[PDB]
Amino acid sequence: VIRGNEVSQIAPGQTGNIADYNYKLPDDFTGCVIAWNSNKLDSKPSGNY
Amino acid sequence: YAWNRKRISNCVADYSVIYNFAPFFAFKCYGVSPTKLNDLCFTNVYADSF
Amino acid sequence: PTYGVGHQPYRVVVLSFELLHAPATVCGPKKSTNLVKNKCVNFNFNGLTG
Repeated sequence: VIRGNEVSQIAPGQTGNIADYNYKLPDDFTGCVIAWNSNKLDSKPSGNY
Repeated sequence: YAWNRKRISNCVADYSVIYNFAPFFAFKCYGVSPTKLNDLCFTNVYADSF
Repeated sequence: PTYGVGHQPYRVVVLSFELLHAPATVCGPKKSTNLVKNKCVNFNFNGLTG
């Protein structure tokens, strides 16, 4: 699970916060990335932590 | 029809804090790459808003 | 849930594939055909088409 600003960082040859410190993809990566919104299940009004 | 225009000069520019300012999907750029904005650097930055 | 659409949660599943170098273990729904030899035929060996 990530936020919407970092979905574009799930790509080969990307540099930032997620792609450098959390999840790094290879340069010759093959495969697919499936990202969908989950505001119904992963959000709480008191704060998801 | 009356879009704003602002000079940016004589400062250090961190482009990773912009993601903490507005909830935009993508940082669309034409002549540069948004991952490489922190390394190389410019002369003049003009900020326009409408 | 009150944040903007750029700050909303996103579930990401990455499906990474390995190209054919080992024996094939996972293969999709296609029926098998009996082998014919010494004839000019259009073959299909685990995605290898010729």
